[PDB]
Amino acid sequence: AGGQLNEFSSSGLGRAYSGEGAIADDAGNVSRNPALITMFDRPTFSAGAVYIDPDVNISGTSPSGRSLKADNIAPTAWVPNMHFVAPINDQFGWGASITSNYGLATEFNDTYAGGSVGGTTDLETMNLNLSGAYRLNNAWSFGLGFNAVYARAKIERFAGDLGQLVAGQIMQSPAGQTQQGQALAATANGIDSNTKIAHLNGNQWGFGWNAGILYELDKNNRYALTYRSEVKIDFKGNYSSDLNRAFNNYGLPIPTATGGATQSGYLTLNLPEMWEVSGYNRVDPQWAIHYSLAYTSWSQFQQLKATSTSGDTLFQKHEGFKDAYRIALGTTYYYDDNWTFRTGIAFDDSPVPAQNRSISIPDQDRFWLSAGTTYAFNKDASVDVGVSYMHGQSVKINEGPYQFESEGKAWLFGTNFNYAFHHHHHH
Ligand SMILES: CCCCCCCCOCCOCCOCCOCCO
Ligand SMILES: CCCCCCCCOCCOCCOCCOCCO
Ligand SMILES: CCCCCCCCOCCOCCOCCOCCO
Ligand SMILES: CCCCCCCCOCCOCCOCCOCCO
Ligand SMILES: [Ca+2]
Repeated sequence: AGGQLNEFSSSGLGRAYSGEGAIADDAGNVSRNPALITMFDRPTFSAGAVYIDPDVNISGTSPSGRSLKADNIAPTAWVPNMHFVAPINDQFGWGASITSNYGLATEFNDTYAGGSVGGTTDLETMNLNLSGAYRLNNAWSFGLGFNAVYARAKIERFAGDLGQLVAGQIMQSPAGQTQQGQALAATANGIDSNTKIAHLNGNQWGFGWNAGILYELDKNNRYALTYRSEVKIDFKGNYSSDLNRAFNNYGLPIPTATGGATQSGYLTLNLPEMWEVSGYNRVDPQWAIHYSLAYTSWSQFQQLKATSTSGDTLFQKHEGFKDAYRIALGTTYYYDDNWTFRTGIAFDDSPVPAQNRSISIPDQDRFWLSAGTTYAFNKDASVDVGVSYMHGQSVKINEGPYQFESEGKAWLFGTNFNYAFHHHHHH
């Protein structure tokens, strides 16, 4: 939740990402737990993508009387994944992957009446991971990984109906009868709803590490603990606002006006650390259950704040997230040599306290329902197909001069192809 993504594989999608630190039926899980490397005795490849089709809607009425209805404010997304794992020795192995652990997109029409808190909010990240692992004995394995994260981000906000609202208050006040107030009201009326009042964009790399432990009770039952470090992205990018500079320094609740001029802006984005415990139990030749609890330190994300080369605040939005958990439970039906089926459910606690909710990050507690299948063409190759349905609760949002309600759900569809090489690294 809150911009965190779980879509590292399509088999995982069909499980509702349950017990992902503890299952190693394909190469995708190494990205989640590097210790799982020790479960692979030949070079193994997996690649695919998950298509996310959100349906997130906003409703309400502005004090101007304009509707705050906004349908489908969360664009579709295509999240790819690629994974490779290989033994080095009977005791060591390595793996690498390309995945995305964080990403968000919320995009309103630029004439939206609530544009000052709407507009566009986009974050895309690509996690490049290189991992290694060591098997201590039949029971214990340990893994460590290095992550290089590339992030591209953009925020835009627009005037919306603020100009109309301000003109209305001026004209209803004693100032409405003065030359000064009338001049200000004309200026306020002149601010078109699609006037850009903030633009931030930048691209940057950050770095992190991750680690895992695997405990195998036997070949059919294992448990895992993993940690993914925080990743700090220190963007240096562009900031501008098309409002006249004369708007500045009155304490108005709008971003810094720059008369359309671009200047360098700095913003630090913290991608939060995450812990996860997982279990996998193959209770029968044809059946396994798998389950997990994850804890994400979303308290590490406190605000979006862009500052200038003089250290002044250009744009600032308080977020105040809280640490949050995700719990998931799934089962896998190993039907025959070709067919495997799976299903799962999960609950994702929103890291956003009610008072801190915003329409640009329209988040809510989410429930997952998942189903999937894998067809193995032979001992070396297979395809995974997965589908998930996510449903969140409708919530009230109070932001700036506006009151909104938000509702959200999503469909997710994923396909992966898997290939294992006829190749061993024994000594
Ligand atoms: C004119 C385009 C940019 C807007 C200039 C600054 C706008 C900041 O003011 C906040 C707008 O809020 C509207 C004020 O509503 C009238 C006051 O009474 C309503 C409070 O309940
Ligand atoms: C992409 C390759 C496979 C396509 C999967 C898409 C979903 C279609 O499969 C639905 C489930 O079909 C069940 C198969 O029935 C079991 C096979 O029966 C043979 C046993 O003798
Ligand atoms: C409840 C919604 C919050 C909106 C208003 C809350 C109280 C703020 O009103 C302060 C009044 O200050 C008046 C200044 O208005 C801006 C005029 O400048 C725009 C001229 O272009
Ligand atoms: C290609 C590298 C980056 C991966 C693409 C991600 C682009 C940003 O979009 C993130 C996808 O998430 C969209 C919303 O997620 C579903 C939550 O909304 C549904 C409400 O239940
Ligand atoms: Ca080799």
